[PDB]
Amino acid sequence: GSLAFLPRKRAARHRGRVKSFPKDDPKKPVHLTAAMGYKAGMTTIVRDLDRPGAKAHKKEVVEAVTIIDCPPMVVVGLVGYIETPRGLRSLTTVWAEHLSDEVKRRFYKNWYKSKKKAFTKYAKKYAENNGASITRELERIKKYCTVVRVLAHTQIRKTPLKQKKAHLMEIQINGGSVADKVEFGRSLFEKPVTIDTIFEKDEMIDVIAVTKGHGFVGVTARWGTKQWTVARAGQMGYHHRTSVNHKIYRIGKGDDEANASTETDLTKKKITPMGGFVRYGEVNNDYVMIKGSVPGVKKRIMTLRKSLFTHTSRKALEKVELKWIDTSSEFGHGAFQTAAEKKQFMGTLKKDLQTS
Amino acid sequence: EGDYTQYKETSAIEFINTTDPIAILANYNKLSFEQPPNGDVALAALEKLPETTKEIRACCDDLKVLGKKDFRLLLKWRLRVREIFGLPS
Amino acid sequence: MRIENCFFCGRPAWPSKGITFMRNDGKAFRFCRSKCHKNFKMKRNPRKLKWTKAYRKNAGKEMVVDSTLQFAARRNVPVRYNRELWQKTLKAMERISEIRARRERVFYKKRMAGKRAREVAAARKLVAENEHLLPRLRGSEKRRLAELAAERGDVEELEREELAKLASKSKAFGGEVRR
Amino acid sequence: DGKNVYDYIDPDIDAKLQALEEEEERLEKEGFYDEDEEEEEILQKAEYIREQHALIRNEAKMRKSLKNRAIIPRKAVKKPLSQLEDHLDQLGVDTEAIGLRA
RNA sequence: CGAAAGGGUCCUGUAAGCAGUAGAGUAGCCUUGUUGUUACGAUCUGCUGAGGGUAAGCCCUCCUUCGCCUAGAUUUC
RNA sequence: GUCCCUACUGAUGAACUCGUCGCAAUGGUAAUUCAGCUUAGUACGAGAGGAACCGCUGAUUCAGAUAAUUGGUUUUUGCGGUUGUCCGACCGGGCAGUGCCGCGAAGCUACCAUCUGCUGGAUAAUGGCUGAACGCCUCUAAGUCAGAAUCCAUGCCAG
RNA sequence: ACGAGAUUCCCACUGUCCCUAUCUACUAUCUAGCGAAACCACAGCCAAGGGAACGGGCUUGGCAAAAUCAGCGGGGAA
Ligand SMILES: [Zn+2]
Repeated sequence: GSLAFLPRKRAARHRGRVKSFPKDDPKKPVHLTAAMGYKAGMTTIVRDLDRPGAKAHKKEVVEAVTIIDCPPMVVVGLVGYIETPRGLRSLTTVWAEHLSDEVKRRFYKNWYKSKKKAFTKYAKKYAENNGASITRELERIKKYCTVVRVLAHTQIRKTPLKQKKAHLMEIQINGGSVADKVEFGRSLFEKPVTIDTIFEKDEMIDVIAVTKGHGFVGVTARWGTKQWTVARAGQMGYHHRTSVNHKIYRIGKGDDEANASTETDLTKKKITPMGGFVRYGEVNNDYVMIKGSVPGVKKRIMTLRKSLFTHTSRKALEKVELKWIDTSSEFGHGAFQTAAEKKQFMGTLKKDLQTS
Repeated sequence: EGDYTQYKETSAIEFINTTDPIAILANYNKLSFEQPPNGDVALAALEKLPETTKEIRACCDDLKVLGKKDFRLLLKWRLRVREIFGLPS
Repeated sequence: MRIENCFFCGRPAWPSKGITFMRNDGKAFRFCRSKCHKNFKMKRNPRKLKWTKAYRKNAGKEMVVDSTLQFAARRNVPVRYNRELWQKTLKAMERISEIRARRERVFYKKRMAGKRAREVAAARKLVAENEHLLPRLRGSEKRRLAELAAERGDVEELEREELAKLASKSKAFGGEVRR
Repeated sequence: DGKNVYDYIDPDIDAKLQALEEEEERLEKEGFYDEDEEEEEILQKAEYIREQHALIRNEAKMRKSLKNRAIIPRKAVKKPLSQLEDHLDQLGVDTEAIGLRA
């Protein structure tokens, strides 16, 4: 096996941390870096390839893509860091007024029995002429910090998940003066940020998630067998992984009602498979169609971040043209893309006449 | 050697008249009812018979996809036609 | 990029579905799933299996003569591209589809034409032979209804109303054993 | 919608489509697409008879046992008056007769 | 939130029963049957892509029905 | 012809009020080889023959993931068929430590399937610049440029 | 000619292997009750040095944080 992933222990957290944001210079415009989504499943697409020099040039190729449900994130805070001889240090963070119930659920282990008063005194700071305190923290970030990050949380009431406790993370603000990005973060308070604004089509991203667990496994399946360097039994899976160079093929809007339609096939259909995504449900929000496979089980929190370096391949900066998107059922050997297509093929049934 | 393209066809009368019906069924792809360049009267008779149903014509078109019941049905239909046509047995 | 049809069952075979078998005679067989592929390797007859289009067409369960189903066929002579032609073709297809289903609905009703006549005829036989299992009120109910009719002053109509109301409105097994 | 556009592409399709529309109006004309209490009470009674048959079978399946068990004869066991009074009442029999036997 | 139910999606492959002389075959009635009848009758066909199963690690619920709820115990600057 | 401690791999954990978001000392570290297109039948060559840098596309080995699709697996004992024996026959079923056979979702898996594998500084051999030693000369003495799959870090894993 | 005799060759089959994957039952695991034995100077981290190729206690470095659960087989003359 590989000694670069040697401490094969369970991840300390279920969310997964970025661990590196792309290097910042003030010349680029102000932008965000990362976002969160929920893994929905996989589907098959047909792509009109435009790869000069390849055997499949000017031909149709069938590829596997993964769907990540991406409801808009709400910006509810701002954090500032300073450079020290001991690394980066958090100087102060400025929260927004009027936090939602979901983001407060993250702060509690027993939300149902609690007297929900998180940030109750902090809200009075805004509205009781202690706005000097809020501005003093904002000015402190401007004149002392070198990196400013945004606290954004998901909206899982839109996600078909039984979990009600949202997910917080810090997203770095890159490309600008420290003063410019602080005004950027304050203006984003209490506001939803959509995925098509953070990323876009035919760009290559990195995804961070915790892998599927397998429990106690022996040497045959853990280390791949035909001291610290000797294969042993232990935990396999549930490991933090950072996969890079995954191309976004499509960003769906959710309100389009024709998300899975292309310029080639004129079928008004959404991305959700016939009968729903197996073990997940229906994607009713913005979604990111990522090529290939991505670490994590279905309905697992998914961390999307930008590439740390400018790309060196023609796989990037190449246009992606879609011909057809599969929507047939994943619960079996499906053969119908729409409910209408099934009824047209089989005619009318005994129950159809009895009801009518 | 010589049987390239891995395809062979005969006429239906040949299957009727042969002494080894099993050999023709096991070694050929299609039993054709196409009127010969000259014009076979037996093909006209065998095509118009009521014994040869739609199922019989389906099996003759594709011999390599047939099973036990289909092959027996072909042999039975051969015997019935031979009785009509006056062949020995 | 085309929607193919299964060789065994005729279901819509979409890209990256099923498996294709290439025969030495130079013929390709397309299957939509492993169910059809495995039946083909076992040399079953799709015309005999009842879940296939081959059986349904040959058994009279599907319409095989119609003006609508002749509109679609495989084209071996390409037609030069024409934006107007393609746009009206799409509108023609939509019109064709709703005419087909709204012709297929009549086909099914014609197949099941005489079904209620058989159901009532069988129901008439069952009641005629099992008249003792019909609702029959209760002995206590008849007495209590008779006194109520006497107090009111139409016992037959009152009984019929009681009979209907109970029929409009299950027995358990065993019961409590006293401790 | 589950169809191949290239399959339907054909010049002079306007004439074919126009002909199909004439066929639809004619078929709508002569009546090819027209949809056409004693029977209801007979069917309802038939379902009641079938339901009673199922309940009787369920009662028999309740007592049967899987493989040939020795049973108590009916004459040997003794039965309460409440069960006999109830069952006779469901069958439509007056209670006035019973009550003094035992 | 939970249990049912309805719908969808998948799996199998056409349920029990009833009916048609379609039906090989088995037998009686009277007297010859050129079309005599009466019963049983394996099988075939129709009702019937029906019936059965469907989350247990599938999907949805507009009042689809029924029920549960602000606990009780310990510890903590 | 004499089941324990430790090491290693994983999992919990008292004290610091509980929780949320982070930093990164330190430890480990990862990618590899070949081919094809273009350059080009060009430079070179009497002929026979016949390259390379830049650019583009795949494949081998290794590593980390993933289940749309394909295949495998079946106690879904889900549906169907069938053998022996039994519940008086039918229906519906029991037993044969899952009777046998066919299909079979879900789950798990397969270079039998699919996806991904990233950039700065300093050097070794060596090639140089200015220039003493040594009135010539010298890449070295002071100073200094470049340069290997090397070294150290980033990206990556743990905290 | 004969032989549960041996060998070679030919046809057929096979998870033996390329290269593994899946499934079932009993364990392994946790609980209630019951409940031993082997063995035991005292202990138990590594490196270099400790003339008698001998170290476990010395030297002098690396270091070094309570209490635990599961896996293993590395160590305890002629
Ligand atoms: Zn098929």
